[PDB]
Amino acid sequence: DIVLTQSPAIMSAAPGDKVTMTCSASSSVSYIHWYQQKSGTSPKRWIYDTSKLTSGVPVRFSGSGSGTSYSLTINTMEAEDAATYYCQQWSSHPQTFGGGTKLEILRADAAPTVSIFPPSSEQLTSGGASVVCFLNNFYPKDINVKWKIDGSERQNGVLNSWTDQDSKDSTYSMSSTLTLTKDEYERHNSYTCEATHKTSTSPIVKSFNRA
Amino acid sequence: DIVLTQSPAIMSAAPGDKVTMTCSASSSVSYIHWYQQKSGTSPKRWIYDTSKLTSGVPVRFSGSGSGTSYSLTINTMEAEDAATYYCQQWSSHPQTFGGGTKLEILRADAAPTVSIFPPSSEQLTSGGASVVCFLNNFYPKDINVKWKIDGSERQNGVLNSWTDQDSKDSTYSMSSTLTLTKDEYERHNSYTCEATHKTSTSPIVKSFNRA
Amino acid sequence: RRRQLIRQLLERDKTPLAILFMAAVVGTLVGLAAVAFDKGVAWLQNQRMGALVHTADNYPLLLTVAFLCSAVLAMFGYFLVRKYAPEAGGSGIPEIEGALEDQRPVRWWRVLPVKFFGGLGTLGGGMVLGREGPTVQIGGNIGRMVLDIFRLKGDEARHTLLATGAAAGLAAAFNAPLAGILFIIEEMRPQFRYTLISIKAVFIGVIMSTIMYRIFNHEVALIDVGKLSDAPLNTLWLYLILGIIFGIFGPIFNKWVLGMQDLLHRVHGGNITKWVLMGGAIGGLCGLLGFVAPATSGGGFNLIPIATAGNFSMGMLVFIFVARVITTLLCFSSGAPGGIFAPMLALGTVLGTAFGMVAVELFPQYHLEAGTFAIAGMGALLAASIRAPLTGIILVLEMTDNYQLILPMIITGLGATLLAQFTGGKPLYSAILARTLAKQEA
Amino acid sequence: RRRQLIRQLLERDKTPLAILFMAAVVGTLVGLAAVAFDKGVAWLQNQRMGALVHTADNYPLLLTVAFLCSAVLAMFGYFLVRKYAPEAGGSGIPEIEGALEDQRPVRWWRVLPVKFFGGLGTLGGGMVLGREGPTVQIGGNIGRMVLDIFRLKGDEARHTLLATGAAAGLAAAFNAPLAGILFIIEEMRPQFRYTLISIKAVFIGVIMSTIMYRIFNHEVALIDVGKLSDAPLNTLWLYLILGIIFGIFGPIFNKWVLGMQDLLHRVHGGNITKWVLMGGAIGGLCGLLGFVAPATSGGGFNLIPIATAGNFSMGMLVFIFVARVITTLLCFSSGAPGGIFAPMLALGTVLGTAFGMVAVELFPQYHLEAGTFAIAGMGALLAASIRAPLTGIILVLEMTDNYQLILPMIITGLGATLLAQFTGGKPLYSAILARTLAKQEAEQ
Amino acid sequence: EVRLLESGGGLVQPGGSLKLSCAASGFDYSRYWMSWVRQAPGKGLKWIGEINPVSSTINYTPSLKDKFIISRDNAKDTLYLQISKVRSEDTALYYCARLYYGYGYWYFDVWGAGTTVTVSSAKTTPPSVYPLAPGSAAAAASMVTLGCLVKGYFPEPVTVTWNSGSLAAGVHTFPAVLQAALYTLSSSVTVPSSSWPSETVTCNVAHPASSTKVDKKIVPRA
Amino acid sequence: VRLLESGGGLVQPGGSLKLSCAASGFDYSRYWMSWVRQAPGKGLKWIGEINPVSSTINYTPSLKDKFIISRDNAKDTLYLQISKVRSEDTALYYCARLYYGYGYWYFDVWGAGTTVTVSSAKTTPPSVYPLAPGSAAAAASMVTLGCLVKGYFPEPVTVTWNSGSLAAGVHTFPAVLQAALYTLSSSVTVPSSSWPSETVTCNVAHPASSTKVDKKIVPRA
Ligand SMILES: CCCCCCCCCCO[C@@H]1O[C@H](CO)[C@@H](O[C@H]2O[C@H](CO)[C@@H](O)[C@H](O)[C@H]2O)[C@H](O)[C@H]1O
Ligand SMILES: CCCCCCCCCCO[C@@H]1O[C@H](CO)[C@@H](O[C@H]2O[C@H](CO)[C@@H](O)[C@H](O)[C@H]2O)[C@H](O)[C@H]1O
Ligand SMILES: CCCCCCCCCCO[C@@H]1O[C@H](CO)[C@@H](O[C@H]2O[C@H](CO)[C@@H](O)[C@H](O)[C@H]2O)[C@H](O)[C@H]1O
Ligand SMILES: CCCCCCCCCCO[C@@H]1O[C@H](CO)[C@@H](O[C@H]2O[C@H](CO)[C@@H](O)[C@H](O)[C@H]2O)[C@H](O)[C@H]1O
Ligand SMILES: CCCCCCCCCCO[C@@H]1O[C@H](CO)[C@@H](O[C@H]2O[C@H](CO)[C@@H](O)[C@H](O)[C@H]2O)[C@H](O)[C@H]1O
Ligand SMILES: CCCCCCCCCCO[C@@H]1O[C@H](CO)[C@@H](O[C@H]2O[C@H](CO)[C@@H](O)[C@H](O)[C@H]2O)[C@H](O)[C@H]1O
Ligand SMILES: OC[C@H]1O[C@H](O[C@H]2[C@H](O)[C@@H](O)[C@@H](O)O[C@@H]2CO)[C@H](O)[C@@H](O)[C@@H]1O
Ligand SMILES: OC[C@H]1O[C@H](O[C@H]2[C@H](O)[C@@H](O)[C@@H](O)O[C@@H]2CO)[C@H](O)[C@@H](O)[C@@H]1O
Ligand SMILES: OC[C@H]1O[C@H](O[C@H]2[C@H](O)[C@@H](O)[C@@H](O)O[C@@H]2CO)[C@H](O)[C@@H](O)[C@@H]1O
Ligand SMILES: [Cl-]
Ligand SMILES: [Cl-]
Ligand SMILES: [Cl-]
Ligand SMILES: [Cl-]
Ligand SMILES: [Cl-]
Repeated sequence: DIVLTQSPAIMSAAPGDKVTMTCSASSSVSYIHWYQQKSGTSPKRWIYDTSKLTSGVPVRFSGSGSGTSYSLTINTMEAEDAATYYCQQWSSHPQTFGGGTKLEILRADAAPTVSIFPPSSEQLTSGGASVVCFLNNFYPKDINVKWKIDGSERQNGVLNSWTDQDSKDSTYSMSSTLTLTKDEYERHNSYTCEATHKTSTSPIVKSFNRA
Repeated sequence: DIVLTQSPAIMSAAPGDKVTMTCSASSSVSYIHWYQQKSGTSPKRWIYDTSKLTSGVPVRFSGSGSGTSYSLTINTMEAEDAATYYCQQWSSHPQTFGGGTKLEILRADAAPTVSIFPPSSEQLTSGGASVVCFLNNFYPKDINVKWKIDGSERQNGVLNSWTDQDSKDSTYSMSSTLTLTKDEYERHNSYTCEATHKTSTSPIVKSFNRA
Repeated sequence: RRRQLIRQLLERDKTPLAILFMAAVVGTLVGLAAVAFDKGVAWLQNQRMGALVHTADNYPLLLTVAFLCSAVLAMFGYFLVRKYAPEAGGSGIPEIEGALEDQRPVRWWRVLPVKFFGGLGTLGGGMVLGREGPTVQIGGNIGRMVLDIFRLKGDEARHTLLATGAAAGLAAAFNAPLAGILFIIEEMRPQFRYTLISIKAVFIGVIMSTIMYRIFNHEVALIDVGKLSDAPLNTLWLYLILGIIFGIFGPIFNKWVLGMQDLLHRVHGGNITKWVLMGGAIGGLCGLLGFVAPATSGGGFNLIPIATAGNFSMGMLVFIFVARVITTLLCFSSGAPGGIFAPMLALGTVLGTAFGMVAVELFPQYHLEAGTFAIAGMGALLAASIRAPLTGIILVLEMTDNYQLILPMIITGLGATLLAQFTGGKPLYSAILARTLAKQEA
Repeated sequence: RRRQLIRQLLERDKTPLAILFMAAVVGTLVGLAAVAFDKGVAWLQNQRMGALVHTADNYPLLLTVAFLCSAVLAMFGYFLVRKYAPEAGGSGIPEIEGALEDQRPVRWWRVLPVKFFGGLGTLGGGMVLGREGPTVQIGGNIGRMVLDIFRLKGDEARHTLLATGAAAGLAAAFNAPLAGILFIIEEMRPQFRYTLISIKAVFIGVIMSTIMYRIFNHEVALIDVGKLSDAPLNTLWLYLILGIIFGIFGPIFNKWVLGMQDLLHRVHGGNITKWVLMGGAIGGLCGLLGFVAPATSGGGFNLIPIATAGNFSMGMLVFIFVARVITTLLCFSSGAPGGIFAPMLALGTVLGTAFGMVAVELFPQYHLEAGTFAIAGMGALLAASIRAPLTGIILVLEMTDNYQLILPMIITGLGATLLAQFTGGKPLYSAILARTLAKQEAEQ
Repeated sequence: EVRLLESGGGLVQPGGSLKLSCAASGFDYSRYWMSWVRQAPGKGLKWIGEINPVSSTINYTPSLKDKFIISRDNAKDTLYLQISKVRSEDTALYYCARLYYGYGYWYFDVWGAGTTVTVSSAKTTPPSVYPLAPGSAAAAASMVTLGCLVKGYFPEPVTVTWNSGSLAAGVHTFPAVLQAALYTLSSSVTVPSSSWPSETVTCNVAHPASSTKVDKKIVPRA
Repeated sequence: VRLLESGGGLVQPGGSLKLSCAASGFDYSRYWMSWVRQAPGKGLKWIGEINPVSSTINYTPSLKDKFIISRDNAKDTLYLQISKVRSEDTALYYCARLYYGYGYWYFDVWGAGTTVTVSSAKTTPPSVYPLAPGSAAAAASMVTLGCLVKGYFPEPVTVTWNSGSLAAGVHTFPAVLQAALYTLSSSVTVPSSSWPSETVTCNVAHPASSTKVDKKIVPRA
């Protein structure tokens, strides 16, 4: 089967940059197609027949290539172009897909907004206690989160998860979740999570007291 | 609108014999259709555009007519030809059907088998007494039933019901129900049902005595 | 010149009312005749079917009543031709073309009855022959008949009435009015000089003829193939290839028909008794094949929708093609009254489909349906052999109603007519007229 | 002449390979030119739209930039014609017909650029004119151009190449290959004597032309009307009536176009400055009407599917018809380069539909759809006015793909051509050639 | 097959409204005009009206402003009839038909079985089922006729079978008679004297409108 | 014009299952339809295609009846059965209408996909816990509420807020597996005026268990 290899697996760029990504075929193909797949979305036919645009694809996009070398070009990328792009061939059967180019956006700084939540009444009734910390809409992505219980430092039972980059404002968000039994939670009083990000030398820290 | 009048509104005819019904319009009409209806059954398009047979309609069937008069015909009537036949027009608007023509088999006269039944113990307990009389499997359909209580004619509280012409044997049937309170029923002793058919001057009395 | 042209431009399209009205009556009559001819053929094919019923137990007696029933009907038709109207043999399109050249007589007092009743016999016995032969000749003759009855004079009237009768005749045979008119404009008109044939009059006669057909035929189509898929641009080259195959086969098939006219003549030497007996054996072969392998016999319209829907195996298609090439030649070349036009439709379809089945397996990336090639081949033998491609294309369109295949149909058709030319083949109808006119000056 | 015939029969259909191949290159070029012409017209109609955006606030400034934008484009086209190629005015089908008679020159070094760029101006400004005029003349000229480049000799080649170029021209304008060939065979060929025009060669050029069109146009149809209902036999007489109406209107409409050519000439006397300014005002009227009532202006293809689907009130249809009869005459009779063929399609549809709406209300027993009459009327003005009914019918079929209406389409068409004959009308294209040939002599 | 299945018909009170439905299967239901016709008890066919495939045209019989409302859901492949201000006059068997034409004078191409509408203020009432046995000193003959009385129910219909449908020969069921807002009927079964009372004869009765299923063993009296 | 696929969820290895795709908004007949799948965080892989009459049926190089694609044009529904299911069958499966322009076919329109999980675990519905600010309403211009969605299997759950009335200001976090269960949280940011002044509730759906939970977020008093 034809093997399609797409250029950077992953590439960063700033709105206003001309952006180019590459599809290579193990043997000659023609009239290849391109799909756009934004986070949480189905692939969406974007470019077809090498260079034709599907209706409602903005003109900043263009396709080209032939033989074993095809590209997709954004003549000045826009932040909303954050997605993974797939190329595709059916000049030979069966048809096949590139591995994808993930396009990431580079923008100015944004500092986390931190929120802390005590285990809910409902949850305590079940015999568990999850302390939950939201860190929303920051940039860049790298961020550290630090759990202090009663002043000490907890490293067991903490679960973090980042969203992908936002399609409109290119920020990231993250949650950190401390999991303790209804008992362990009670044999303490002060819970505080600390967020460390490049937009500040001093950590943003939020807390509450069980009392 | 256009009024369509079918002719032998009802009619009987022996198998392997020549049947002819008629259809007539208050004004001039073109290309009349004809539907056949058995009871319990959806009307079937039988003949259309005045003379053309629908797929399946045996060839003994045929239509004809012009302007203000039209007709259906069965050269050699069969048994399964027993049905009601409706004519229809749409040359004018809006379209109007005919009142219909009932086509029943003709056969040898037969006598009713008469049968009488006392009120069940189940009904009496509830205070009502129905006396039922079956006049079963007779031809032709015209018949008379007379009730006697202790040898005296009774008219009130009597309802009769005729079946439609039977399928297998082409006979009729007819039930007669005398309804009284348990009280009136108990005052008396002898209950007679007298069927006066055509196949005799001497009615077929059936009866019982409570004692 | 400029003087003369300017006077002519200002007088363009003024067909005499007499010709227009008579064009109308010509077409009405031809329609009715074509209807009647059609009803008759079917009625006899039935009788033949009901007969095999009374004798469906004795497989030998079965095969015997099939052969004889069709042998008798066949002979009757051959005889009626040889005896009273020898130019009502075979198609009759070559004859009507002759008449439009003013090189052949339109013996309507003789052909109408001979061709009509003659054809009932060959067609009704289930021979591989088409109704269009009969209907075109019958229709031409009808055109002469009303020219004579009403003693209309002039070249225009003779050519016009003759042309409309033939067009109304093709139209009524396929329920294809457009093909009816195109056939005259492209194929049957005098090919090498101007004529006074009025187009408006031919149109009128075709309308009337087609209306007559619809009055006795509506709600049912000759060929129903449904809606097939479309044809992608990158698929077109495949239709060109198919046309090229039809283009080399075209002329080769022409040779066989002509040569087989020769070969079969030697058999009876020209003798109306050996001849009729020969037609009785061919006619019996066909009524027999009609029971033991219907696809090898008959008009062939029945197997078209089946072929197009890919419901035959490749093995069957090859069988059918070869068989039907055989039974097609035997019947038409034998001189029996009836067309070769329709049978060439069946040959085209069958061939198309086989090519399609191969295309389907070589290029799964094309997402092909065998049927689209069937539809493109349908009119391709016509285009390669008789060389009337625009008529073939518009006829198939009219019968199959798949307009989205117009490009691949035209490409297969053009490729066919181009390769037939380049391999030294000739328009069949013209080669038949030619040879008929060459015996008339030797 | 028997032995002569026998010779000719045996030699039938042997077009010289040189002519066949050159027919192929003629069609390819015509297709590309038609595509390019089409893309250009659309691109200018856009620009004009985007302009009314920058000024959609000041309703007066709005109406003004619509008029001027189209006035300028119009004048540019009129000028290009009057100055370098006067026979590239109006349709050009009458001219190519002339050339096939050998009575008019094919000045391809002049017409190609004039008609092409000229038409972009008139069409792109939104005037009521068709692409087929341009594409047929452009295509004919292209046929001569490759005859000359490759110096092919003989009557056959000159007539063939010229004919295929015109057919490929009609085909590429409507995406209608069959109509392209039929138009030559029925309408454009020399009408009164034999010709050596090769049919097989014309076919080849039309194929190539149509393929060129499909390469830049597929997935979208000029006119999509869907599948309409069938037509019952007892309904046919209604189509005959409609034909008869088209038949009496046909010639009357012809008079107006011819007479309006006369009337409009008096205005500028023949003077390239008054003339260009006249076309600038007609062109501005159209670009303006284009904003304040689109249905009264432009090619009219847009309103066909709408009319066919019964989505216009009777009031609107009458309005549109009258309006468009007006703007149709003003534009074509004025001498601007461009067809009257397509605009006659719009007039036919609109008329058909109005008849259909009446038929629907008089005969509920017929279960009619207004659209079937719209489809039958579409090619009827063509049949009554230019008298090419087989071309009209097959063209409409190709564009609307409603084959089940073939009978009522043919009946309306025949009735139209019959009543135009009997009321003393003439084939329009032939009446325009005639009058052009009558001036190219009355000057002696 | 081509199948038309109309439903939605039951008992409704005078001045009520109701929505009938017709389910089309086995043909392209787009492309056809559809129609409603109705047959009032022991009477003729009457045309209600028709709907074209695009609902652009809808015609009704010469009757009343918003009385009937025909509409269709081509996607659901179903036709609809709303009736309003329902009178007893609207009590009828209602038929769904697919329309077509030959020469062009339209006919009623294929019909469904129908649904019954009963317009009445009488209330739903289950039947009392009673055995009809031959009298004590009955004339034991070759054939013996038995029965059952199905009394005081509303509305129609009920169904009666004998021995669960095995006894099929010699059965008839009389048409129901209506009195004082209630229906009565009875069923006759004739068997050979060797069958009864040696084996069991039973009338099974159903009246789904009241959710009533009931069996009645017929047994000799005294 | 939509493609809705279902039948996703849990199957035990070696077992089989049947995905349906319900097309609508176009003439489902006379369209070649297709199936493609995407393993978690991986790329697209073609499964098969079936023509509008099921005359032709094509497949990626699988084994026996590994895949069985099928269509009921009468219901405008597309089908896919997988047998002898192994971990490689764990993926998101998309239905797709096929089409072309010049002839080289493309995947015209895609459905949302349905998710197949090959595991031996149990299907467990989620517990949903409301997350409101602790007794410390330190009001800013805006407030941030969330919900905690815990202990479900298999993926996925979908979270909305006021049924997607609140669209802006919402993030849902990728789930995380532990003890063969999934947990995630959703965050919403609304003005301090809009809450508690007005109702905010999170609506959780977990198709696999056919379960929806809609929990209202209430302040802590
Ligand atoms: C009577 C005349 C009417 C018939 C017209 C139909 C012509 C058929 C062409 C269909 O395919 C075209 O032909 C090219 C072959 O010439 C093919 O290869 C073309 O593209 C291929 C790669 O897709 C490469 O082989 C080449 O660059 C190039 O030849 C390619 O499928 C396409 O362009
Ligand atoms: C009348 C004017 C035009 C005349 C010629 C018509 C067009 C030219 C012939 C067909 O065109 C191409 O020829 C190529 C050979 O050069 C083929 O190569 C290839 O292209 C195929 C594309 O499917 C591959 O599968 C195969 O390797 C191979 O057939 C290709 O199929 C085909 O498109
Ligand atoms: C935008 C640039 C133009 C388009 C491209 C032109 C390409 C080269 C051709 C230029 O024009 C040439 O010269 C003459 C016209 O100037 C023509 O002869 C003509 O010259 C005379 C012009 O007066 C006529 O009277 C003669 O009959 C006739 O042979 C000649 O054949 C034509 O090729
Ligand atoms: C390579 C790039 C393009 C360069 C073009 C080169 C080919 C031009 C050929 C032009 O040929 C001349 O001009 C006329 C055709 O233009 C023809 O007769 C011309 O002169 C006649 C004078 O009687 C008149 O018929 C007409 O002007 C005309 O036919 C004829 O062939 C010759 O006089
Ligand atoms: C260029 C060719 C023109 C195409 C002609 C198309 C066919 C002619 C019109 C349609 O045919 C009509 O059909 C009517 C039904 O719809 C006939 O009604 C007929 O009705 C009765 C016969 O049933 C007769 O008494 C009446 O005279 C007669 O009007 C009517 O006569 C006839 O005109
Ligand atoms: C070559 C063939 C001749 C040319 C074609 C002639 C076409 C017209 C001939 C007869 O058909 C016409 O139309 C109706 C019959 O179809 C007749 O009555 C009509 O009158 C009513 C008009 O309101 C309609 O509702 C009815 O369809 C109908 O009876 C009408 O009088 C008649 O003239
Ligand atoms: O044969 C009877 C048949 O034809 C007759 O016409 C003549 C014709 O006029 C001549 O050309 C002659 O050569 O052949 C025919 C037979 O003599 C009758 O006049 C005609 O009425 C009849 O149908
Ligand atoms: O019915 C026969 C028919 O024949 C006549 O026509 C002549 C025709 O005029 C000539 O060309 C002659 O050579 O042959 C034809 C034979 O039909 C009459 O015109 C006509 O009255 C007569 O009925
Ligand atoms: O007076 C002119 C002349 O025109 C008609 O002839 C047509 C003919 O029908 C066709 O062959 C067409 O291509 O050329 C001519 C166009 O005028 C009339 O048929 C004829 O009577 C009339 O005299
Ligand atoms: Cl012959
Ligand atoms: Cl033939
Ligand atoms: Cl002009
Ligand atoms: Cl000629
Ligand atoms: Cl024009």
